[PDB]
Amino acid sequence: PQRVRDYQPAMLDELLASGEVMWSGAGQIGNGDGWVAFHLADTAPLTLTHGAEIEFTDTHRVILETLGHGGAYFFRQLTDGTVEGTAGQELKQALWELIWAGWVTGDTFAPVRAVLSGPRTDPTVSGRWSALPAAEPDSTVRAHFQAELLLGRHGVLTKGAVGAEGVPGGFATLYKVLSAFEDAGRCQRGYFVESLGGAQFAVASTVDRLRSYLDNVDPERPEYHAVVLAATDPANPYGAALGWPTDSEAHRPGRKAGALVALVDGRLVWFLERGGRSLLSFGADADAQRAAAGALTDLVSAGRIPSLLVERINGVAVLDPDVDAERAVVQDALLGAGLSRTPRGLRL
Amino acid sequence: DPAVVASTSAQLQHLTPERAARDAEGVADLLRLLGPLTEADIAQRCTADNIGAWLDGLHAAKRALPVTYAGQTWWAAVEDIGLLRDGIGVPVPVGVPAAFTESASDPLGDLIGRYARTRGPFTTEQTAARFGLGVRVASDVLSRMAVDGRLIRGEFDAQVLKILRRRSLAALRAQVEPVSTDAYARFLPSWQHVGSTNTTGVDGLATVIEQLAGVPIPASAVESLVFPQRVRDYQPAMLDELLASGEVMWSGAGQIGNGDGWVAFHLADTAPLTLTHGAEIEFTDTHRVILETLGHGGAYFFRQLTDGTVEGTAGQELKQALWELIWAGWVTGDTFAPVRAVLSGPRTDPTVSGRWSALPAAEPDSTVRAHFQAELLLGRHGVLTKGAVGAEGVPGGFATLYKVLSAFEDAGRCQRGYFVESLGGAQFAVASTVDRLRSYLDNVDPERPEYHAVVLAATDPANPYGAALGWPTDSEAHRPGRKAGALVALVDGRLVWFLERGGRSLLSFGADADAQRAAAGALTDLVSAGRIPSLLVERINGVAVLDPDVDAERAVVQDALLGAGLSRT
Repeated sequence: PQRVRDYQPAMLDELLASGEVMWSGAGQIGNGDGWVAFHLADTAPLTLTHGAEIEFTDTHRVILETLGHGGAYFFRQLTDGTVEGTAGQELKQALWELIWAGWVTGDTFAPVRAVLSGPRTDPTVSGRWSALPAAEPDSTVRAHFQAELLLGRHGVLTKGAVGAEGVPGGFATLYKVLSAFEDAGRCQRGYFVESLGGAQFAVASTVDRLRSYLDNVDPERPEYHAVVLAATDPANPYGAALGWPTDSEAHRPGRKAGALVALVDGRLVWFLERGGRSLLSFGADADAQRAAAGALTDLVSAGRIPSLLVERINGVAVLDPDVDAERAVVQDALLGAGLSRTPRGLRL
Repeated sequence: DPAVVASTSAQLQHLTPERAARDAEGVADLLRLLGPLTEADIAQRCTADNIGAWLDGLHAAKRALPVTYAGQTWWAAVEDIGLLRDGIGVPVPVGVPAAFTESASDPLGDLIGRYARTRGPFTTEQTAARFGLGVRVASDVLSRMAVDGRLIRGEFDAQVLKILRRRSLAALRAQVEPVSTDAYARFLPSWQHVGSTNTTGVDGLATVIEQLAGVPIPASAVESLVFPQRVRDYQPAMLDELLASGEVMWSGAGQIGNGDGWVAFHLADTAPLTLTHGAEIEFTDTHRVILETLGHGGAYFFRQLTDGTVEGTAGQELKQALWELIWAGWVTGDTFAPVRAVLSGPRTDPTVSGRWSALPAAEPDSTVRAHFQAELLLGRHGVLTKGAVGAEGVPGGFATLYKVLSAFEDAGRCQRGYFVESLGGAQFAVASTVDRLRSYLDNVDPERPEYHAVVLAATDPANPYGAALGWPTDSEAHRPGRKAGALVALVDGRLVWFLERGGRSLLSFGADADAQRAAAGALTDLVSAGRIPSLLVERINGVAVLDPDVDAERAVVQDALLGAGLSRT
């Protein structure tokens, strides 16, 4: 909903059913949270990964061997004469374990919208469940497509982003294949971003676009554009290419699920951790926190994120008389943006 | 009082021309409600002549089963046969998943209780005679459950006792039976369009404001709790369309704090009547200035009031000098953007945006004002009562109002009957609505409640409590009232909860079983739609237990907050 100015969830299921995209989740988190990976249907076998390995009990084999030589099925037609009473709960728990490993795929995004809704016909398993096309075996073609895709996703492909991204053979194999590109000419092969200090292949056209945004040599007041981002969506250079600012010698943030990095004017001022309850101001500067706070407030008020009423910092969490300067600016910022103060120390 | 006993017992027993099973499935309900019955007894309850076919078809469909426990054969519903099996009766051999449980708390006693729930006066030996094991067992259960109030020694049926006591009352006086208090509190909301889907659009809101003319509502409650519930699809532009069109005209009356205030919408056709008088505060010079230029004028923007400078403390002192006049009730904005801003608090300049018009002169107190007020009051409440006149401001008190209402009754525009049970005894209303009031009447059946929760702001006129009914108990320190920003949640006529503010205490007041689930659900629906200005919080909940440990009274309250979700606890 951030990069598609108007997004009503019924806009997504319109694609999934049409047959142009494939969801194929491929990683499980806790309970009721996963790693989904939207592929395109034209070239699905390329961007897909090999199926994970699991225990493979017998009921799993029952779910397969029927989806295998067939197109797709409903939940009920997976097996015969089993009701939701006793065999259902074992069949379902066998299913949602088979999908997070990545062997079956819903024909729409309706179930996962529910498995997040928390335990409260059943909505958890509704649409048609299809066996998933086997990922293309690693070859030269897979390599070229992955390299071109990465170049399309990131602006300037670095040694960093290939690290956070999961590609076989490490950055060493890409540099071998991208050199073949640079020879043919589809890539610039210029030192574009300085601190990366490597070989950023990028593309001929992107550099012309990248050369803008270059800070003007004369002094000027900053623009203060605040853009809040989920800590693990590819439009987040930190943790992948730029690396984190080295602060809080022991306590370190990362690309954890559910965390928020709120970077304004490129530099990251804050970091939320696990939905509130931790704020990680990194070398704050006054009136920049104002912009990030405005960002967070418009976000919570638009409803994209569950409200944050729980706040702490590194160790100075709430009303410490030992109050520091760096903890002060955070407070003066959050109160000014209108965020509530001292509703309670805890929450059940 | 013997005569009315036969009639009610007839109605209880589903043994009248009305209330007679007229279909095949219709009897099964009658059978599970009245308990097992002999077929010949079913025949006189049904409207058909041949009842054997219905029963045997039901049995083949396994909806009701034959029974032969006593000499006479009877027909119990399959839901009771699994329980009746604990008695002398024998269950069916064929597998029936309805008989998953065989023994209840006490099966042989409970069937006696349901038996008495339908009958009136009865004798102990008669209970066992129709269906009973031993006479000693009969006198046991009677002295049993005496603490539970079941089977009180009414004449020889505790819930029936109250019904007959009521109905036997108002037999000497030629009056129909009064309506229950809970029924009235179920009636007053829908009598003002709350939850109704008829009312919508601009016409709907011009209908609502009609009957809510005189009352003052907190500015934060308006258009968040009181209007968006009546008008099914409320958009804050609509109320701006009325106000600008010259059709209604808000006029504040007293402020509660820095932000919120009382704002009381008048209809424009008859404003001079439902207008109160000025607040009679002390007047400095700048106030005389504002009231001068607005004196002979129709409206003026903020700037034109004090030609000169309006910026800085020279003019900013005039802003605060004006927003003092408005809350007093002398000037009103030609729209509802200012008051929409005042409640928003600080971060041109809003809060003086629209035109500011002097207010039409309040009608000098007279008979025609008394007449109009006595007319209007009957529109807001179903049945005017000596109570409601109290909580509402009336410049003559109930004493002088009651007099002109007598002229109304003698003219024939209102019936002086005794309509609601608990209340004073000289309440009355218009004739047409009494019919509507006669619905919602609790039928004399052991029926399970509907659990249709509803949530109102405490100052909302739809809240009967404190107006006519009166607060049910102040047995301890914490007292509830009609303070601003307080919510009153009520599943049926009786209220279960109360909130003092979005984060303040909560009153478990009723402590009823399983009703708190629906009430918490309704609170959740409001919070989700965004109606409540905040998300709900409760720290001082209960008696101010604060939930450090579990108490016996609160037991279900927490588990209910888990039921809705306790988005904050």
